[PDB]
Amino acid sequence: ALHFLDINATEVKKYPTAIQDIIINRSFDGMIIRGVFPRDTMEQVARCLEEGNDGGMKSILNKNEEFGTKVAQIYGHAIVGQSPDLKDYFASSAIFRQACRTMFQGSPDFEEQVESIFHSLSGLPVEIPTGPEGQTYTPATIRLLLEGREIAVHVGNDFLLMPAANHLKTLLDLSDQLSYFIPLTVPEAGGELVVYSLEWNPQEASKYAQMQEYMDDVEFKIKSNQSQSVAYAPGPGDMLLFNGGRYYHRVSEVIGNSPRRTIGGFLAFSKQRDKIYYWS
Ligand SMILES: [C-]#[N+][C@@H]1[C@@H]2c3c([nH]c4ccccc34)C(C)(C)[C@H]2CC[C@@]1(C)CC
Ligand SMILES: O=C(O)CCC(=O)C(=O)O
Ligand SMILES: [Cl-]
Ligand SMILES: [Fe+2]
Repeated sequence: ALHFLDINATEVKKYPTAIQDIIINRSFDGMIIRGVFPRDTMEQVARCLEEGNDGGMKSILNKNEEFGTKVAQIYGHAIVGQSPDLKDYFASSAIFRQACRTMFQGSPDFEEQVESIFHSLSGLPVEIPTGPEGQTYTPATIRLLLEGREIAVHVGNDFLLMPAANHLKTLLDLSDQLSYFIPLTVPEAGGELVVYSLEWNPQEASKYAQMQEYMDDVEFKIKSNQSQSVAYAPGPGDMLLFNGGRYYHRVSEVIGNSPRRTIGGFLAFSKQRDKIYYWS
């Protein structure tokens, strides 16, 4: 039901309004972009993490043990669930950027390459957002899914309703936010991005007595009947760029000894629509 383009990284400049067309015009819902990073680069970065020679990335690993099976471990603080002051977020974000820059060894640089893609798909300048007093946001977090683990169903636009987003809302236009991620390592089986046709609907959610009741309905609505879905398994160095702000989605259980490792985040238009911000 959902329409995705499947293109190679070298063809991106032939789609100079792809981000506009996904968010504003809504003519299609996502993109696989093949070979944004070389496989050598992906394996180099995977080894750094595995070895511990990771530019200090393991010093900002959040295991999320208090939460259950339905959640990845995350290198760097994800903005989702943070307090609106973002002090811990800004500290870990500064560490992430430096550590990630070192691991990629400018071959190519993660930030430069990801920004190159987003520029090519929009014709606009691209920036990592900056805090109230100049503090850097993080462009991405690295998500680690071990065997048996998954990422529970969720929708991206709920972020706008969180305290964490109070600063970003001053900078962002309130159109849909996209999700992006590149696998560093893929598992033997499972760990697929499942995108459903069930859409974000805060109007419906407020009619319930609380969000607890609304997500319980959404969960039973999605498993498994009244919603079409599509699954994706990008390879190492492929970007999956899609409207996760609008569409409910999840990552299926990882099967096998090899963990799923992705580097990713989100993007959206600036208030003025003359710029793209990306972050995690
Ligand atoms: C995993 N993960 C992220 C989100 C996340 C969730 N629950 C968490 C609990 C504690 C820390 C993070 C999360 C949900 C299921 C909303 C996850 C959505 C996607 C993330 C990888 C990043 C925003
Ligand atoms: O696999 C990942 O890194 C995140 C998947 C996801 O929920 C998203 O891209 O929004
Ligand atoms: Cl999302
Ligand atoms: Fe998501």
